[PDB]
Amino acid sequence: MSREQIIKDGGNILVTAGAGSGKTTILVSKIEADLKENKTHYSIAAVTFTNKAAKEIEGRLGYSSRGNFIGTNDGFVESEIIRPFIKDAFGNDYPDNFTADNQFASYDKGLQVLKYQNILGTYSNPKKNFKFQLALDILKKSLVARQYIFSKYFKIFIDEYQDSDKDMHNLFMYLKDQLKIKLFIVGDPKQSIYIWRGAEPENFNGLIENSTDFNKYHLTS
Amino acid sequence: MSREQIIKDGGNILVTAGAGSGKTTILVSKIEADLKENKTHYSIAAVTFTNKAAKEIEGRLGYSSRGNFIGTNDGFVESEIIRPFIKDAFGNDYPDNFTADNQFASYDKGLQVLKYQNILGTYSNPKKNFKFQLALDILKKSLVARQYIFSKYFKIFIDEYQDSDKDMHNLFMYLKDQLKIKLFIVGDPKQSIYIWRGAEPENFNGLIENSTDFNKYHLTS
Amino acid sequence: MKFSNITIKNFRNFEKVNINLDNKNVIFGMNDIGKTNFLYALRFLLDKEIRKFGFNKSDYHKHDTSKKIEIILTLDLSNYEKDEDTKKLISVVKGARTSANADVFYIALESKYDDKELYGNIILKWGSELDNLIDIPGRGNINALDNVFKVIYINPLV
Amino acid sequence: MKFSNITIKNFRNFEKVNINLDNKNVIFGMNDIGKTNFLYALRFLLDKEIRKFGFNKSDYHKHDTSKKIEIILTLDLSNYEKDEDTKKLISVVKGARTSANADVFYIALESKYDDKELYGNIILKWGSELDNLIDIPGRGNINALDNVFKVIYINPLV
Repeated sequence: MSREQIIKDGGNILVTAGAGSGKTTILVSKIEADLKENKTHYSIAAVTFTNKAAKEIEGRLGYSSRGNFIGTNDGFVESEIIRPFIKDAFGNDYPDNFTADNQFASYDKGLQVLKYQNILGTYSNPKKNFKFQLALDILKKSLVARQYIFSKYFKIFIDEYQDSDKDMHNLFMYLKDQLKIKLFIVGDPKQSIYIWRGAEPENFNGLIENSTDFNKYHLTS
Repeated sequence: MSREQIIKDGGNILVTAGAGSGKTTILVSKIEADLKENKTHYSIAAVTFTNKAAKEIEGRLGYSSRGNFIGTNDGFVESEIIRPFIKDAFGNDYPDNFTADNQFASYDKGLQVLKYQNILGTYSNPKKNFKFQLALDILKKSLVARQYIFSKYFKIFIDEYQDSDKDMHNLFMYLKDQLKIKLFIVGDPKQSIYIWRGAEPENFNGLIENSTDFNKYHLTS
Repeated sequence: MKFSNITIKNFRNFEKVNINLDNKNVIFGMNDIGKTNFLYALRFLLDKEIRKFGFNKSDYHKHDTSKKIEIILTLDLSNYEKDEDTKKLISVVKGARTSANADVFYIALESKYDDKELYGNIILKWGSELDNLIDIPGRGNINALDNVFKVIYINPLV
Repeated sequence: MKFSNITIKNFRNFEKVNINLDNKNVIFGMNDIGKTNFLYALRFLLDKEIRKFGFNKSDYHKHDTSKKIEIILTLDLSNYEKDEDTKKLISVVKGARTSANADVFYIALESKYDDKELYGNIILKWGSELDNLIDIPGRGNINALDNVFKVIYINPLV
């Protein structure tokens, strides 16, 4: 079946797989194949939505001294973009300390909380994201941030793309286009029950029905 | 003169010395004598009011692997009492992260800032202290905090005692009485020009005119 | 104040061994290989000149480098009031203790093999709770645990 | 991309020496003692099996252990676009760089002697600004700088 046409493909890929297809198995197989094939210094990043899937993938992959990021997409920005390069973009007064109640409905108040209160902000409206817009803002203001992101990873694995806001799409597409980093997207179109958290199913469907540089496969197993 | 009667005395001491007496010289001499005499694992703590004096004493003393604290009295609490033992006294929700604009007029709102905002609080009224009351509160609720403080230091050197609030006096006297730690106090009675910062000259004068376990000396050089 | 127990897993010919201790200990027997490996495990845990090197492929049980080496030592801090060694330990440890567990302390060693670099790195932790341990801090080649313990090794030969 | 300079202070027979460099370097002369100490300083800065030990009392200039040993190396990162070693360095360094200083990097070594313990501890720092350097992170016996550089030492004898 098509499960052998994926491991042999290197580049941008989609996998439109429904429930019970075995997304985790193919994701782990592709990750292991990519790591075994490549002999350079580059790494991979696997971004999920829950800590359970992150820990499952961490356990399945094993142990290595190569630095690969496995975790949630909210931890990705905090660990890679915001915490290291916040002061290089805005200034030395902006703090890199935070332990995240104090949500608001404006972007400026988020920076105000992060600076004065010294705690990561949030939003009251679930249709807008503060983390993934601040991350993209930092990426466009810091040259060393973009340099590190380009020098670090050669592929990023994304799962459950249907439950993604517009800011997540913006950041991922910025990475794909402006920084020339490959993407591996897996998602079920009919699993948008998380729409109560601001999920936008239109992004995955638009990618499926309009993307020209994406290779598309479907799994019925 | 009396400068030789101080180095030979071990215990609680006062030095009522005016301006131009040479407080730094005698303080450094006493510190060096105490360190040379003692062959145990214990250390000393030198608390000042400015970073300039702290750095001067640090440079004069030199380098050692023995852990001695030289710095400001505001850094003393943060480094030794609050940051390590805040969660052992109140709970695991209280954070040990902070980078100190956000001053208020209540103690409970100070705790609320420290917890929700994740930044150290302050007070609008300069006659009351938030740091040195929280420190004493923690010391009375954590057994491991008191154990560490007793096991760590055998003498604490305090200078410019005239510019001390009531909370500073309370904490220092708690250390002196309940924990049985020696004190070395140096201060000029007629240098309370810092009263605009809540200084209470009554404490030093009361210690001079009422203390019975304190040895008192005066320097005219 | 008092040594209590030690556990060793996947280290040389030890697979899972749990030994109760005291301050004075005598080991005897006919194996003569486990007897030396016992003292080597103690040196690795507490000696910086031995731990300064790593673990080889022969240091793993059955030479199976896919397993993790654990060495954990337990102490009793009940006589803080009457002992001065409890204070020597407590003055370097500050925060890793809790009040509910003010009488027990743990010092652990962990190693996982790196197949690409062919090296076994050793990382030390202490804590009062065995399910919550943190790295022992240090700068450069020195450790916070090196400030407490002095290990004197005596052997008539070498 | 390119080695630029190295500074050595209070190390063996070096007191204050500043040498410009390139990728390929040849040292010659009649001293024959400074020539070996130059390579030893390079090994101490970049070799983990030599830095694994400390500094003795004979490693200090004039055997005066009250002075500090400094060894600082400078690099040029101007060809990030055309070089893949610049990326190898930049992927381990993240935050220690600033955008105003995106073309220069520093790696430093510092040692101060401990008279009580008779040991010289070595602590490493990098940074883009020479007035603001921070410790290289690491766990156990391993360092973040060990992930980049591989030092191969060749000698016909030993």
